[PDB]
Amino acid sequence: VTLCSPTEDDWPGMFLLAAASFTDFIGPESATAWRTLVPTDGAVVVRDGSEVVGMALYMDLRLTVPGEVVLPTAGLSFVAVAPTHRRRGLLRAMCAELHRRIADSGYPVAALHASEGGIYGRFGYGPATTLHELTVDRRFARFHADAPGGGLGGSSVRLVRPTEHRGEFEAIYERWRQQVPGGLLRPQVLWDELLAEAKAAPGGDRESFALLHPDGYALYRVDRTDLKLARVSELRAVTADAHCALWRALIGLDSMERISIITHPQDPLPHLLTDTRLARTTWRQDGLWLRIMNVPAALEARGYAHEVGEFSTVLEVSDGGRFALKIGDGRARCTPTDAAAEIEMDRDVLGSLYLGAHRASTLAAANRLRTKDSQLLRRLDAAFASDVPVQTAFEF
Amino acid sequence: VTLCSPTEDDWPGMFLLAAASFTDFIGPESATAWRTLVPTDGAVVVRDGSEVVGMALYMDLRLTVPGEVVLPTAGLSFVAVAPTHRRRGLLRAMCAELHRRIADSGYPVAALHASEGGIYGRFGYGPATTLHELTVDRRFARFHADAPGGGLGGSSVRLVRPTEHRGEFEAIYERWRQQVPGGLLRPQVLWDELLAEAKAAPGGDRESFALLHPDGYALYRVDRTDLKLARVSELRAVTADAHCALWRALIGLDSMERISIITHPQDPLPHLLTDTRLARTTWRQDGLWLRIMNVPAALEARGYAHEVGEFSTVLEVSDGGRFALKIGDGRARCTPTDAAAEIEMDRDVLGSLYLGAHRASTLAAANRLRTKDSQLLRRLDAAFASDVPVQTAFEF
Amino acid sequence: VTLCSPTEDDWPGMFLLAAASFTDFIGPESATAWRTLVPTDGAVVVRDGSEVVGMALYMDLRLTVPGEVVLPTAGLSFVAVAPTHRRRGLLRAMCAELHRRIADSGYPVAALHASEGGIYGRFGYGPATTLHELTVDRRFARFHADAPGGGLGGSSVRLVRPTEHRGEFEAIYERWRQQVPGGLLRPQVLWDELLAEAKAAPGGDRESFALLHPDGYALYRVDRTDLKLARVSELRAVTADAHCALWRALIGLDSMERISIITHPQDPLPHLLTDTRLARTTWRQDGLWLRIMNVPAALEARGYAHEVGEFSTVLEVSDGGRFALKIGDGRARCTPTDAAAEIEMDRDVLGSLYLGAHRASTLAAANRLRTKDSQLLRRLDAAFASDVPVQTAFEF
Amino acid sequence: VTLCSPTEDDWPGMFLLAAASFTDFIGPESATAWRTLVPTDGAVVVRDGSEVVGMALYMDLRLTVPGEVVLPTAGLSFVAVAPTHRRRGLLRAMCAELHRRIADSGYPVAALHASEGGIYGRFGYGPATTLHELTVDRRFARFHADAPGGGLGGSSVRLVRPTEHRGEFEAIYERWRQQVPGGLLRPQVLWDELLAEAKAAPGGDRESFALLHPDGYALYRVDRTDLKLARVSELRAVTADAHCALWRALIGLDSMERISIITHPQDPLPHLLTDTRLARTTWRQDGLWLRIMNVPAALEARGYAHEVGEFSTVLEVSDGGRFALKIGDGRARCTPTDAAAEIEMDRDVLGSLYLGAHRASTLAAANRLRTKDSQLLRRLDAAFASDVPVQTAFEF
Ligand SMILES: NCc1cccc(OCc2ccc(Cl)cc2)c1
Ligand SMILES: NCc1cccc(OCc2ccc(Cl)cc2)c1
Ligand SMILES: NCc1cccc(OCc2ccc(Cl)cc2)c1
Ligand SMILES: NCc1cccc(OCc2ccc(Cl)cc2)c1
Repeated sequence: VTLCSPTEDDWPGMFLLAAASFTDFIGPESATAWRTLVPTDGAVVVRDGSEVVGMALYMDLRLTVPGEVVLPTAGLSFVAVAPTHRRRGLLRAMCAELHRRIADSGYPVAALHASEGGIYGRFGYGPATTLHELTVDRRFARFHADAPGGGLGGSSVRLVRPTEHRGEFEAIYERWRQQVPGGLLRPQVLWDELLAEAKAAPGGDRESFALLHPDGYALYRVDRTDLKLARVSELRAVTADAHCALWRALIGLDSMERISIITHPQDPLPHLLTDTRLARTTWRQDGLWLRIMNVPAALEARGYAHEVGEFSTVLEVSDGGRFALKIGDGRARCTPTDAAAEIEMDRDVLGSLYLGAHRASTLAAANRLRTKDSQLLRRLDAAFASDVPVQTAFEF
Repeated sequence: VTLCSPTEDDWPGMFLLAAASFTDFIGPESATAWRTLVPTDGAVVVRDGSEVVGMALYMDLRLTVPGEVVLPTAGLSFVAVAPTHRRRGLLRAMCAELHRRIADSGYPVAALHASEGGIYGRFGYGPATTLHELTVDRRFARFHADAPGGGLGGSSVRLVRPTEHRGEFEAIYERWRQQVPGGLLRPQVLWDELLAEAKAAPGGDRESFALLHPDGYALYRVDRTDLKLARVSELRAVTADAHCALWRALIGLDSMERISIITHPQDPLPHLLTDTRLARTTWRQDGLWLRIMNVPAALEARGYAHEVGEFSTVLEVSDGGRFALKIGDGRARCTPTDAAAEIEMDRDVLGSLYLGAHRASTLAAANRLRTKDSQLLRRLDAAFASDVPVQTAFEF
Repeated sequence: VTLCSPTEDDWPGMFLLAAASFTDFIGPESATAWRTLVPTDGAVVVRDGSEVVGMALYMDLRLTVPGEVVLPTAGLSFVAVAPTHRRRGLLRAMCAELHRRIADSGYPVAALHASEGGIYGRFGYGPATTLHELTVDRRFARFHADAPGGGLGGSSVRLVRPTEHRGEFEAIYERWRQQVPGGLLRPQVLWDELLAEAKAAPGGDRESFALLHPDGYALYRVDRTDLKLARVSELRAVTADAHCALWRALIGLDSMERISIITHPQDPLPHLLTDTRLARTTWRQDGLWLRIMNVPAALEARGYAHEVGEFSTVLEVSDGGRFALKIGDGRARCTPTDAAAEIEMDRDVLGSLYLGAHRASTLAAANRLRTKDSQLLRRLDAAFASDVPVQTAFEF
Repeated sequence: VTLCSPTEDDWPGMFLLAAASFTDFIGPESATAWRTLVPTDGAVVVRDGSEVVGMALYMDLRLTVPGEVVLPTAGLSFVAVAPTHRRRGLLRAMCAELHRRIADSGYPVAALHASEGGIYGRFGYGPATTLHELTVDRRFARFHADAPGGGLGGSSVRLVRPTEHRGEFEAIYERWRQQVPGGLLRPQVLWDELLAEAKAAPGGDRESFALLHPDGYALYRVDRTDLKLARVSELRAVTADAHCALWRALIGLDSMERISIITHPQDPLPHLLTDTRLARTTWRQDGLWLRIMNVPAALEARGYAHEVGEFSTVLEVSDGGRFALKIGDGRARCTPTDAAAEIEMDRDVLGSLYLGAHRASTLAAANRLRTKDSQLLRRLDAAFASDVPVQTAFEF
């Protein structure tokens, strides 16, 4: 078993392992498009001699963190071990090599979407966003008197064919991803892929439509088997008015019984209706996972809540060093120290705090975060909270 | 149709309307026990002449709010309109009369559990706690290395018959309800009712067992139809160690496939496992609803986050007056003013903010809360947040 | 943690652990009746000091093995570890103590029914009978021209109330259990229990009826929820005519769509119909598990197939000694030797061969049985086969 | 209604009846390939005058029987009566004509797969193999310490694309079918068909993969609707090591919850796991059906168990003659006699005994086999048993 960067000849073998590992495998054509996001030396393979029994790679991404700061992010993807080669340490070896290359290349953070919840914790990835599925029984849904855009006169929303308004979707998404923690820059090849998936497939997905507002869009399709369910694949709204206008249009889909969307826990939709309970939480899961590669670069890069006064502490990450951490006026300074630790946690836990999806108090109650000072806990909770709620951009 | 306080002769008629209105109707014997919590003049009935076509009442409760402050609370319950008398304004008339008596009696807050999500908003009740069902597939569940009580030697938890340890359950619950926002004082008659429901019923619920720790208990029973599901009716833990010790015992129920509990969104259970995803969110609903009866008494009574600096604003409640609100050092002063409003909201919205379950920012994005100052929003969010996560005590 | 024989005072604590461990817990009254089958020193408990955190016991049973030989059998039952005390070696300690007492008392075999398939292998128990559920869609079922009892004139079968023909059921079962491998002697207290379970229970099982023939009976009841399914709890037939006559009567239950029974893989029922496929296998599971306590006493006690010629080999049981085994004229002699082993297997594997339910060839193909001689395999398969197919008597 | 051999002009009409009769109809292209296995005069049609209202044919196959003996076998297939022409005796007439041609041509046995269990018994076909579906919950599956290939170092199994290793699959299958009773020689055109079905179909089956060992292969695909189920279409292992190595690889499919396979009752898979119960029997059905065309040629052709001593009897087949049958040293002689019958049975029953899937004792208990001598029964059971368990090759 030898771990080396993959040659051009290995890609057919890598595509075979992919096809056998990923039931949602996007196909060799789509794989070749995402692969334009993989840098030179961004991929490893394990060869049994000979054939590919293991692979892993990272893509060059840009991730928005609290304070509207954009970090270079290594997005791990296409991770597979052959069913013939389990329990041989191949995933551990591939992750150690990519982490070395990611850290040497200067990335402050790595990120992934997890096939299972029990694998990536031990390599330092913490779940950092929360997927929340809402299903609305739109036959009962009535908008609250307070909800925006209840006035008479033309709708600001249009029903359109996605492929004919690419420019407008691109510009609205660019504005969205720069203002929301969890936002990811979407390159042209991923717009090519998204618009190609919006066509109907024989014996597959039905056609996608769009609802378009100057400051937001929704892409939706009727479910392939449940013909009374519309699934919203993506709703991106830059203003509260755009969000409300798009939901009025979706609740106007009078053919449907139910509208479902994978959104975030702080989605205001329920509060737009006279019955908040009509927006039912039907599913909840970890979304994006983060590994903080450089503790001080990551902690100094993001913005913090202005509402907490200046404080200083000492944070130890279990294998990531010990730092004097001073947070004031929305900014952190994070410098080496050998002074006694006031807070300890594993690296994964810092990833789970980093975008504001998990409270320090909640992690402390599980003993994943350790301090003897409950005032310091309250200050950490307040400082790491995100003013703009964390959202999940798109899977990779 | 006449609305009057019910006489002794009306209770059989009220029990008939109850039996026909509530499929979960607790029965005349249990009804007579809860009724010891109803004060003189705490009940109204509507008579068609003659017979009972409408009823409503409140109980004298004690509700813990952020800062460990206990408020006298009017708990509305036993609310029913006859199926013969819909759309005649009976619920509106009964709620106006009880609200008048509740306000004249000096209660700062009223509370209820809602049969439907669309009814109580218009009478000024806002959903103020969130029920979160977690289902654990305990066959995969392994505790994280960091989780407390992983050491060898005797368990601190005992499997017991609930009826033989009443005193210990009472003392642990009393400690729990005083330290948690949403806590309700549980009177002796409700302990009599709880321990009576823990016996098996022929063709009904199976026997309840308890897991007992010095600082917490869990009551559980096997589901009547799904024999591989244990339902935890109630887990009350005063320390993180008690919470972890009780979950180790519940995951030791090797006969079961699944353990379910109705808990709160900040339950640390997921963080205790190596796979956070095993603790699946299977259901989410409003729990306790609050109506703020006296805005200034309620706002001054609760404690606020110490992490936000002193600030002053003007809050208008749509039919509840306008107040100069100054929040500093964890305390509010809330005094009459005719100065221009900086924040407006309906009374229900204030109930939804009051225990920290809903962010002002989330309600503002739905236009349920209106201000032109985004800094004031951030300050309100931070100040109304609860250090101790809001929990739901018991339905009424 | 101390392991000791249980005192009279411990039984309430043992009944509490039982109630919490066994959803099918038969209740304190029934427990007290089965307990008349437990000998002095047949039970162990583990006390945390104080309270019962572990228990296990054996009953005195009589088990029929091939050749119509009846062995004294220790039937393990009522085995439970408290959910508070998992992963502390309590089951291993309780099984070692009972096995010591069972071996010192002179039992050649122990037996149990397994709550799960992965626990008892490591203590030397092998699955030794196979439960096979057949479901017949009786609306299509027609008897083959060859099937016995197709003649005109009175039926030999009567529909009766079980409690009014106890004597006849007892005598037919006594004849059945002595002629079938897997048969268990059923004592009077277990007839008291069986006839008590045949009454309807409010919100529970419906009434049981019997079909009675001079040489067989069936006990059946309509399923509590599926009102078109009759479940046969027990069919005991001493002759092929009794078996066919009883199935003609069961297929005469014209109210039902389906008849189900838990039987054995060699049940001739399918061959009685013109469409063998109507007798559908809906479920298959291990039934009785055996631990051979004394290899030579067990191997010499049972009869062997007369169709295989005399042969000699050397059998090693992994921690059970090495024996010269000579099988001829349906009889084995099994004597100590230090000569080289020709066959090796763990003790559990010998239990799985002992009643003829599993072929040596099948176990050899899994490498659970090891020999270099394929002729010896064929001879072992032929010699351990049972002329009378193995059946499962009743759970304990 | 006239029964005649079909002309070239009739095939479109035969393809129309096929399309309307067989929901699994393989299509005209595939039909044309299987048709290369039909001899001149191997097909009959019934014409209403005019159009095809009935058809039936046989293919030239080679069937392995106990003793590794290969018989020429007439494989009936493509049997259909028009829904317009039921209850007119068309199937009986078509089967009598083909049976005449099959017997005159010199075939000792005919075979088929039955659409229903109640049709072919009366034409002399007995079910002769048993399909057994095992479903493994691979998330719990752990291999027993005794299981082969538990050592460290390279796997002997490779994940491959089926179409790129045709030669290796062909050679492994050829070795398998010659050593296993029920094996069928697979001609080149059926390899062309098998490899064509391994490609993904739009709105149809997903892509098939292979696991390849020097001495075995498995072909599997993810189920089209249940994305956590892998279905093994075919596993052919010549050694126990190949069988164990392939199952280790299949249980390494970490994306799946369940692996299912249609195998035989003696599959050793359950015995490879620490929990035998994880390999659940989810379905059981007759597989291949046999009609013995020439009793003496069939009885003398197959090998018998060497473990039973020489014996002689007289067997009468109900319309198939009476024979002196002498079985000794694994060989039978079967000669005409008018001596009194000691064993009687219909022709279908002999087909059910012929490959060892059904015991004579089991058929005797249903009175499908009649003798007054229970010693002769035991000898027949032992002699007709197959050392190598009967498997089902492929449907036709
Ligand atoms: N989990 C489905 C999903 C969704 C989107 C992208 C995706 O693969 C990304 C990817 C594929 C191939 C390569 Cl070379 C690099 C990256 C998978
Ligand atoms: N929703 C079920 C439920 C649960 C607990 C109490 C309950 O009724 C409370 C109550 C009943 C009767 C009276 Cl006079 C006063 C109060 C209903
Ligand atoms: N698994 C259900 C079942 C069925 C029959 C008997 C049974 O317990 C047997 C038993 C119970 C109590 C005692 Cl002291 C001794 C033996 C359990
Ligand atoms: N039952 C499905 C199935 C599976 C495989 C073959 C098959 O038809 C075989 C066949 C088809 C056409 C002809 Cl001319 C001859 C033979 C049917």
